[PDB]
Amino acid sequence: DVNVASITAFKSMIDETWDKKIEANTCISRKHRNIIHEVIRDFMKAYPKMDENKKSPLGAPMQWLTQYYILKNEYHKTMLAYDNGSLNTKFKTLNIYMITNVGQYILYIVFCIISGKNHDGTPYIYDSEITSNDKNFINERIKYACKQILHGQLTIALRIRNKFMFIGSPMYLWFNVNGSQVYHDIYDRNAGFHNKEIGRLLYAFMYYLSISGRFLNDFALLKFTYLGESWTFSLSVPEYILYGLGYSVFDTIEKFSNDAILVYIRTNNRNGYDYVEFNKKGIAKVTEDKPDNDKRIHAIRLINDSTDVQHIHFGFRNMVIIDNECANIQSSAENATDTGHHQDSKINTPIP
Repeated sequence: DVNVASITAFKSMIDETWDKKIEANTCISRKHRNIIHEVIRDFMKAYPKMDENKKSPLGAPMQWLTQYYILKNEYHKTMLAYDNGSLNTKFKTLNIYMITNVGQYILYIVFCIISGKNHDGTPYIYDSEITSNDKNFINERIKYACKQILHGQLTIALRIRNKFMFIGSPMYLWFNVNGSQVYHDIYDRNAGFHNKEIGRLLYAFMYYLSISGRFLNDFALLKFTYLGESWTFSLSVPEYILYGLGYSVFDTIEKFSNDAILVYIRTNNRNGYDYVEFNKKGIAKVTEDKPDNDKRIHAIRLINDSTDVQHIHFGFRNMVIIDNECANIQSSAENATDTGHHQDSKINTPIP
């Protein structure tokens, strides 16, 4: 299953943005984020499982991490061959240190991910490591890969002095990864990344994952699954988390309580957002049409009464959804606001 639509859309995005200089507030638009999100998800879907004769006994998702699988992934092959190979040729000119333009940033980060390559050129996992039963060894390699996607983007942000460019590390790259360790490994060692005008969506993504681990066990209130990769939540779930991890509100969503959730799915005609509400335990299935890339949203406001006041702002309207006006994107409790609801319509391990 090769979704060529996302390939075509990706190529056109790169054409539009190739020569667009990254400035202080520059961010990736809703449309472009949604294209990026589709590309990573469509890459995964094209070769979604390991082969029985070349399988990790740990259950590490080597189909998305190794050349053995990626080189036979038909989405990867079609993407790298598209338009006479033009995107692959562009990609090979790039590295972290020279990137200055939006389309260079997007192409480099994305093509590294869907090629299974670290920024230093090494594969995330070597083919000879696929079958390893050494959990600590494999865990360390995946943690490195996950961190370097984010660290490389922070290095770019600090050099250019940019606030809002952001592509996440997809969920499969968090195999046994401790989000508090990722956060502290990076932030404890570079004071420049703390500047409030630098790397704010990267910060928001990592900060949330530093306080809310992937598997919350009995504290989990929600669970998402895509192609066997699951994640749990007990707070509101900002769009920067769902976009960053590669999850969709059209994925398998399970509720473990009867708290209300508001699942935001699309922009409307009133400078607002449309959402579906769910309350009961079990599967929460959005049956509305999938919006186009220009309009699609992925965000959840969780409503309960035991959420700590220090965490309530993750569900605030203008933080839980990424503003399409780059300069006004919210990224922490200092700037999160919960105003504007009259424009919206109802359609119907770290532990917090």
